[PDB]
Amino acid sequence: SNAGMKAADFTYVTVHGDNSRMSRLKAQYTMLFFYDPDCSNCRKFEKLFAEIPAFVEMVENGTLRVLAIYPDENREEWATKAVYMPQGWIVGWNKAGDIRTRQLYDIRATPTIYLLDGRKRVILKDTSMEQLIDYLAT
Repeated sequence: SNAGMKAADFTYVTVHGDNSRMSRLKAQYTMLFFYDPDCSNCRKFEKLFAEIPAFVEMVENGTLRVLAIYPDENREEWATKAVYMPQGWIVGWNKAGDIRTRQLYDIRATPTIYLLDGRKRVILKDTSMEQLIDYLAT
């Protein structure tokens, strides 16, 4: 979805078998993290994120929810690796497949990151680490 818009809603499953809708995840901020289980760029972002203490603290307290979502079809590889994803992140697979089939987000590459606010409005679209830090630390 475009900046300024209500982020498109979708369902997902986690490895612990909970199915939910994104919109049902309450938090002051939601970061969506579109990733692939085989993606060195995803790993590096994941690694850097954990060494920004403000980010780790907002994650711990629940101020910033990370919803890491795999949108493609390799469910086996996804599951194997989900267990290594950053502690505290919700890690989900769009089992319904509608993110791709309806093109709900323009996932140009992995990772693609969106920041959503309290109403699930898109406040940063397809953004970067620099822009996040700057926005969430000012």
